[PDB]
Order: sequence, then C-alpha cells, then structure tokens
Amino acid sequence: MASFKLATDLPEWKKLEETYKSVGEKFSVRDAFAKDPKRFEEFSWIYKNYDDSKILFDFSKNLVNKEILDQLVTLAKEAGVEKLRDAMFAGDHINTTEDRAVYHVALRNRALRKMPVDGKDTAQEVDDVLKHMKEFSDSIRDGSWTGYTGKSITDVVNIGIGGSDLGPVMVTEALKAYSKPGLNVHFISNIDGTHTAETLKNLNPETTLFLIASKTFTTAETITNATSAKNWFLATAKDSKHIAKHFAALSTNEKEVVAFGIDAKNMFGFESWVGGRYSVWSAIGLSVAIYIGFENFNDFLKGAEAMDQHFLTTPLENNIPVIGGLLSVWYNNFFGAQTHLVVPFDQYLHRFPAYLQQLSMESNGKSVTRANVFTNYQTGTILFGEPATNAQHSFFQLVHQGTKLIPADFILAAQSHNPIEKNLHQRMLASNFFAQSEALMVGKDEAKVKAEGATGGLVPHKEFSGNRPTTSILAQKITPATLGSLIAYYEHLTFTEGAIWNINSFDQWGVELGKVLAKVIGKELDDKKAVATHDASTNGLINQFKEWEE
Amino acid sequence: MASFKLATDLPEWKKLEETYKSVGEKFSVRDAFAKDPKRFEEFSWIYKNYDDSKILFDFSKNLVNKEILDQLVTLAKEAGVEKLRDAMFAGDHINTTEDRAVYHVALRNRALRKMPVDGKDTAQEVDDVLKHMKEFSDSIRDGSWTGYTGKSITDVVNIGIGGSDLGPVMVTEALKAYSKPGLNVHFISNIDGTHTAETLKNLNPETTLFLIASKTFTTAETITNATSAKNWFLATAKDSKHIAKHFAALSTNEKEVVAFGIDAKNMFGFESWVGGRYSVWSAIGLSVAIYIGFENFNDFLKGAEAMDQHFLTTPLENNIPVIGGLLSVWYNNFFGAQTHLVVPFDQYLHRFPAYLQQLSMESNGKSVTRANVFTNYQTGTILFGEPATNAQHSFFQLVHQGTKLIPADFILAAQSHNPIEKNLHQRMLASNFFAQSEALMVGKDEAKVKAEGATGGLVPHKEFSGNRPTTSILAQKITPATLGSLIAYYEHLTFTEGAIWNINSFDQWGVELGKVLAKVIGKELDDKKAVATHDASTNGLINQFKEWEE
Ligand SMILES: O=P(O)(O)OC[C@H]1O[C@](O)(CO)[C@@H](O)[C@@H]1O
Ligand SMILES: O=P(O)(O)OC[C@H]1O[C@](O)(CO)[C@@H](O)[C@@H]1O
Ligand SMILES: [Cl-]
Ligand SMILES: [Cl-]
Repeated sequence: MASFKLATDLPEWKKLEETYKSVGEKFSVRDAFAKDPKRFEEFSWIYKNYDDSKILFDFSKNLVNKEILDQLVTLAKEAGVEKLRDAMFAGDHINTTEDRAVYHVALRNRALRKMPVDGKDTAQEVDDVLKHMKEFSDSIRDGSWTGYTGKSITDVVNIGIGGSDLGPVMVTEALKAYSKPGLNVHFISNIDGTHTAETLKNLNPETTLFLIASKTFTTAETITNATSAKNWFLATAKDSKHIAKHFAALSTNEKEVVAFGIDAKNMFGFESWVGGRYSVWSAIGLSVAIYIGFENFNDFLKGAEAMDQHFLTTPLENNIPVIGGLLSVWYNNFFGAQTHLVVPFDQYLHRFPAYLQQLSMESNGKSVTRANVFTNYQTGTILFGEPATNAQHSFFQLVHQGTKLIPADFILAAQSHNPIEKNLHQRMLASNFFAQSEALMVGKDEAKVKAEGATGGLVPHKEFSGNRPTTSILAQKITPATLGSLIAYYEHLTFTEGAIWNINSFDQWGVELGKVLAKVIGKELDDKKAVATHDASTNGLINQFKEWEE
Repeated sequence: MASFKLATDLPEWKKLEETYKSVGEKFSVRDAFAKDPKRFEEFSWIYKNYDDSKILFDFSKNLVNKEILDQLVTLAKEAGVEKLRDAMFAGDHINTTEDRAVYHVALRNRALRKMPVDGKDTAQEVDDVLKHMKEFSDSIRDGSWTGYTGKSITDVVNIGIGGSDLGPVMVTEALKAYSKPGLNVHFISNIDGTHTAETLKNLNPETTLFLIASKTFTTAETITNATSAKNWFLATAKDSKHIAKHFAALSTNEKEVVAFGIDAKNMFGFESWVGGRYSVWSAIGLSVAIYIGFENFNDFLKGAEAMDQHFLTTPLENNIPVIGGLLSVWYNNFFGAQTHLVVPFDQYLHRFPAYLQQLSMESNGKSVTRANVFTNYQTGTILFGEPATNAQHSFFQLVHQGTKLIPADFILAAQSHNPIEKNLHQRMLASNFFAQSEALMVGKDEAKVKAEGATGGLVPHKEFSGNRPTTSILAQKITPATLGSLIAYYEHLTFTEGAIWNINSFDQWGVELGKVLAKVIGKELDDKKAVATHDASTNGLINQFKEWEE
C-alpha cells in the first residue's frame, strides 16, 4: 500500500505550486547564469561508468535553481521515491495490479549480487540464460551452427512487436559499428503483410535463422507472423524436422513455444517480472548478441548495471536519473508542457526516441494511483524525437519560434565510430549540438533584430524568445557500455516520474480493450455481409471496407 | 495586409470560447450517436480522386456536432481562409515576410491550367522540368544512361536534408511496391559522418548515381555531404570529367550547382515559390521518378492536383482539408491539446508521420501574425506518430489510459500490395484499425470492469474513459494517386490552420539563429584551446568535448 493517495496531496506539491507562481513561471535562465557564476558546475554532473568512461549530464539551461530543485527533492522524499526504489531492488511485488516483481535490474546483475524474488536468488538463473545466449550467438557468428543443408547462417530475423521489437531494432542500429560484414539482422513486427513480404523477399531459407520474440508467446501479430515465416521456410525446406535448425524463441512461456513446434533446447527464457519495455537486457536481446557478439552485449548490460548502482546509492540531490525525473514533473505538472523531446545528435541512435516512447509512455500513461483512486493531475508526458541535424530541418522551427514549451534532451558523443575526413563531419555535428541549446537559451530580442537589419513589421518575425530549456548529455563515445547506461538513465527517470505521480509504471491494462474488440471484428471480416453490431461509425467503416476489399 | 490582427479578435472565436464551456468541454460522442441516427453520414465524406478511386474521411468520432462545426466554419469565413486560399492559387505573394508566391499547387498542374506568378504563366516551365525528369529517369531505369566505365546504374543516392530528404524517403518507402528489383535508392542526410560511411560502404562508384538535393544549394550539411560523396567517387574514378555521368542536382540555384562542378544539363530546377516542405512534387522527387518510374510519379502529382481542385472549389462545410484544419484548431485552441497523432495502419507508410512533422510544424510553429503582432494564443500542434499495429504496443497505452487529450488520425488501405495468405494479415490489420478507434470512443466503465471479474482496488486500473477522438481515413489502396491526395490533404489542412491563426505558414525564420551560432562554434573547434566566449553551459560543454574528442 501507498503512504499517500494523490501527488496533489503531498505538502511539497502545494508549496511547488506557489514556487511556480512566484519564481518558476517567469524564470529567466539568463538571469540565473548572471546571479550564479558556478551555475554550470552546480547543475551538471559527470557519470563515471564501470569501465571508467564518462557521460556529462548538463541540466543548467533548464528552468530550475537551487530553491526549485531542493523543493523537487523534498517532493521526491514525501512521495517515497527511495522506499519504492529499494523495494524494486529487493525483488518486492511493486507491480501491485499484476502482483509481480519488477526486476529488469536483475537481468544485468553481472556482479552476481544476491537479488531475490520470492526469497530466492535470481542471479544464477539469469546468468545461466546469458551463458546459453553466449554459446548460441558464438555458434551463429563462427559458422558452426549450420542450417538444414549444412550452410552457415548469414541472416537472422527477429519476429516480435513492441517490447519484443523496438529494443532489438534500436540497439542493433545504435551499435551497428560493432557488427560483422555478411551477418545481417532483420525485423518483422507489423501484422501488415507488407512487413513479412518485404523482409523475406531476398533471404535464403537455408541460411536464415528466426528468433520468435514474445514475452507471452500469444501476441496475435507475432504468432501469425511466426506462422507465416514457418510457412515460408517449409515451402523450401519441405520437412518440419528442419525447423529445429532455423527457429529459436525468446519468451517466458515454454508451453506455447513447444506447442508452436520450437524445440525447448532452442528457447531463451525469461520471467514475468521483466516488463516488455524493459526486456532488451534479457533473452530478448539475443539478436543484439548475434549481431555484435556476446561480449559487447555483456558490456551493454554492465553499463546498465553501473547506472543502476548509481541510482540505488546516490542521494537524491546528486542522483542523475532522479534529477531528470524531477525536471520532467516540474515541466509536466507545473508548466503544463505535454511533451518531452529527445534528440540524438547521432545517426546510429535514429530509433532511440521510438524506443524511449514505449519505455516512457506505456509505463506512465496511467490515470490511477497505487491507492486505487483516479489522478486529478497530469501523468505521463508525450515523448517524441528524431536525430539531429535532421530534426533541425524538420520541426526545430516550432521548438525555436512556436507557442509551446518543449523540454528537450540533446545527446552527443565526443568521438564518432566514423571519423571520416579527419573528423570534419564530427566537428560540424558537434557545433550544431552546442549551438542549438545555446540558441534556445539566448534567443534574439527586438534590438538585435533591428541591429541585424530588419525594419518595420518584419522585425517580430525574426525574434527568438529564448529561455527555452534543454538538457545536454555528452558522452565520450556511444559504446555498448555507454548505451546501456543511457537506457538505464531513462528507465530510472521513468521510475522517478511514476513514483512521484504514485502510479504503477509497470502494468499496461490499457491495451486489452483494443485487443478484445479487434478479435470480434476479425470474425466479422470473414464474410462480406454488412454489419450493424457496433456504433454507426465503426459499422460504416467496416461496411465501406467490405465494399472496397479484395 | 491582413483584415484582422489576432485570431482571438474574431467575433466567432469569442463565441466558440462560450460554446466550448457550454457544450464542447463535456462533449459526449456516445450521446451524439444516440441523438443523431445520421451522425456517420453527416460527419463522413467520400473523396473521389481523378482516377475514380476513393478515400473515406470519417470525422464522426470527434468531439464535434453541427452547432460546433457551423461555428468553426463561420470562424474560417471571418479569418478569410477562402480569400487567402484563392490568393495562393492566383500566384500572389502570400509568403509576406519573404515576399514570395506559394505555388506548390503549380508543380502538379498536369492539366496545364493558367497558373501565373508575377503575371507570367508557370504551366509550361514546370512541365519542361517534368519532361526532363521523365527522360532522365527513363534513361537510368532502362540502362541507357551508363556510368564512367560504360555500366548501367544500379544505385541512386539522394543527398539532402529536411525538405530535400524527408519527402524522397517517405514516398520511396510508401510506394516501394512499385519499384524495380536491382534498382535501389539510398539517402544521405545527416552531417554525422556515420550517415555517409554506412550508406557508401557497399556501393560501387561505377554504378552509383548521386542526386544533390538542395533548394538553396548552400545548406552546410548537404554541401559537405556532397563534397564527401564526390571525394568517395573520385577516390575510384580519379578524373573530375567522370562526375558528369554520376552527379545531378535538384535545386533553385544554378550558380552554386555549377560552382560545385555539376553540369547545367544535369540540373533539375525549381523556383523560390516552392517551400522545401512542399517540394516533393518538384525536381526534388526525381529519386521517386527513378525508383518507381515517371508515370507513377505523374500519377502521384495528379492525385495532389485533384485534392487541390477539391480544396479550391468546395464550400467550407464539405471541404475535407478545411474540416480537418477546423478540428485541429478546436482541439489546439479550445481544449488545449498540444499534440496531433498520425498513425498509418500501413508498414509502407512508416515514414509518413516524420514527413508530416516538417510540413505541419515548420509551417505552423510561429508566434507572429500577418499583421506583425505577437499571438496571444496557441499556434502549431506537435505532430507525432508511428505505424500500427506497432504503435499499439508502444504508446497506445497512454492514448487509452493517460491524462492527455491526443487527437488522432488513423489511416488504412482496404487493399494491400502484399495480400499474403489470401489476405489473412490484411484482415487482421484492418480489424485493429476499426477496433482501436472503437475502443477509444466506447471506453469501459466501472460496471463493465466489475462484470468482467475485477474486485476492489483493481477495478479503476482497468477502466477506460472512452470519449477519445479519432479521425479514420480509409483508402481503397495506397496507389501513387492516393498518396498524392493524402499529402495534399495535410498540406491544405496545414493551410487552414495557419490561415485561422493568421500566421505565415510559408516562412521559417526560426532556423537562422542555430545556423549562425554553429558556424561560430565550428571555428572554435578547429583547436583544443578552452573557450570562454559563450554562456558558462555552452563554454563548459565545448571545453568538455575538447578534452574528450579524438
Ligand atoms: O512480448 P509480447 O508478449 O509479444 O508483447 C508485445 C508487447 O505488447 C504489449 O504487451 C502491449 O503493448 C507490450 O507491453 C509488449 O512489449
Ligand atoms: O533544401 P535546402 O535549401 O538544402 O534546405 C533544407 C531544409 O532546411 C530548411 O531550410 C530549414 O529547416 C528547410 O525548410 C529545408 O527543407
Ligand atoms: Cl514558449
Ligand atoms: Cl483525456
């Protein structure tokens, strides 16, 4: 049980409402730098990773000062962020609505600390599956695991959706510099048949390995897609006994895996207490281990592990994911900003925002607290983004000159995996990273617009308000370890947010209605008889489809 | 000059504020269907394309009725949406801040109507460039245009960013079913050197064609990327005279094209009155013409042309892009929703939301009206999305159970280009399209949660508010013509929004400050001396980078 019902009940929440009116709403970042010559030092933190690599988190261009952050910290203490965190790490069933542990932290327990669920250490069982993942990925990569005609595997297709897809996609894209030429990964996720047809078009069944990734192993799209891949494989291979060399499963559900015709020796298991949107660390990351090798995958886990130890052991006021979460609440609940922009100045990280969208929004898009009452305040933010410099030429116009507050996180690596032309492109990329946050803060007033040459009614069109907040995250390099630490940062930021809002960040009851309603309609699409069983819009859309379908 | 200063000054705006309080804020869609047995018929419209194909636009699950829509129409009339539209089509300089025509409509004038800028018909000059595009793309595709060693082209790389990139990417992805095996398109856009290195990795200079796409032909990232591709080509080809077989330009700026070492015969020109985010219809779409053939590209243009004729000639109250724009304003300015979700139930359309993000947000992210005063009300929405069914497993949890209003557009084709398994996947995909909008509208109350088996404090966690609005857009098939009509729909929706807000949807002054600030910093990154020329955050970030860079 929670210690409180609603976040709005916490005494510091009421205090922050007043602080918002007196100091927050008209906060001047320019004035803050001028008041405090140590602002950068006070509002930036160096994270040191397990391998002594570093990441600078600079919050100093945010609409925050010591007064405000101290209050947000007091709010975090009243909301029991620490008690909930420690319960999570203790293996307690803090996913209250499903009565489950929340133990993604245990997936990357490479130190083999004691980490019990139901009073039973999980360290060894997690480790065993990783050992299996190492053996199998090494086999694929060295060419000793051969297909049904005795050939080495050249292509691996992950089939899965949401938590079983976005992670493998994002991380294989992000760490693509660590891949081996000739060993390619592919993804089928959408039920849209285009996805199957386009992905299998040029693949050879003799040298293609499928990974069927589903926590439940009952997701409608995934089982259907896996059946279609099995059909495609057998159209060439003919005999079902060959499936054992070409189909593995990443799942919690051994029963359904085996019922599907996948051998238990080819299952890479995980438990219920791994949420899908926190599963890349598990068996789900097998595609990653194959693409870039197990040791790199282990390094990614150990980056998460080090950020977990940071989150667990650091006082709130210096606790980097906590500070990120506190600013989010500040913007979401006091300013009323609805969005949170995440912009990697990194092409490899192009699918990093899409990944964070699930982690953040599926966790925190809730309307009911742990005391089982409805919120009377905003919960999860809408998270979006694209890589820079692309994003500068898409929607940054609105970020600079629009009417909406859009808290933004910019991410850059100091070193590129691709330092072509003796780093000409890298320095240009970096210059944009620095200048965009600079621009958003400093703006450009009327006087400067006039000095730069505009007259009359053109003048206001060229003004920049400035005072637009950013968080800058500078890594040395986007290694596996760095990426693991960065994801864990957003995981614990997400944690802090949900803890303050007193929501359950770890369930997803909101997907069930669409699932049940789609099955009903799917049966109705088995003929071309007009339907009148729904609302008139749903009926009209279905009936128009029936007239227009093949 | 504008007829009014601020949208908030229009008498109907003030009326709508009252209508919002009395009827809008607590609007019940369920009650609306029960009051009006003809609601679906009254709030849905069939668009008929030039080829007699059709698209159903169903607005009936929105928070609107006849009273509200009539008021929004009166607002559109007070704001002079029609006068501004007709000025645009007349070739008038409605891009007031740059004193330019806004004439993307003239790019797809395949009927060769008289469409003058500065009193001079553009029909023939636009047509001439399309004839050049047809000849050249036919040459590439039939193999008669050979590289410097006499081989046919196998790969085409578009180099360009923002308006010069997102369109080519989105449309080649969307219409990929119409492509030819062995003739591939690639994109370099980011200045991040990863983008160049990864794209050119496996290409052969002897059979690779570059399209340097830049309206200005001065964009820093694009010229740098084009120089790098020219370096890569010449590392193999050795002699600069071979460039003429491997480099074309899509630009307004012949001077800079020629200074770059591209031959004028290999330039595909367009004019200043084509905004980048409305340029795919121009020479910029050359990659599309090569990928799927000129005739398919012409069909795409003629789809835009037909939607333009719809927009131009239809009374507001039946004018489909107008209705979409009016609902946007309703949600943005009366409910205070900050976002607009666009979800294609279509894998090919995976980059359709990212494209719309520029069109919408770069157009409408403005704070200054055509009367040259600052707005005191919300302008552009934050547009985001991913394809379904993927999006259902990412952030739809928040769309169903979060605390934010998120107006959503769902798009489905009744027929797939990939109807595998006698349409098993297609019917499943469609069932999700229908069920998601159904679910968002109908919700699930306390009583039903109890009937379905929940007790005690679990009950509220499983409730769905419902009354969550969607627009459903059902096409027969995503042909070129359909896609052209769909983009033009968002273009004219964007138009309507900007017209009501009295902003200039056609400039982008907001990108200049970041550009100027990045050049300053770029010069500072040419050494490793600490810098103190900026704010302390910008200085600290730069200095940390200098310590950590290669
Ligand atoms: O891994 P599974 O069980 O196929 O589920 C896929 C996804 O669908 C959800 O259950 C519902 O969105 C996600 O949380 C999950 O990641
Ligand atoms: O086509 P160009 O001139 O290289 O410009 C690229 C993009 O950058 C902008 O000028 C600024 O974002 C866009 O409007 C444009 O599409
Ligand atoms: Cl603002
Ligand atoms: Cl709501």
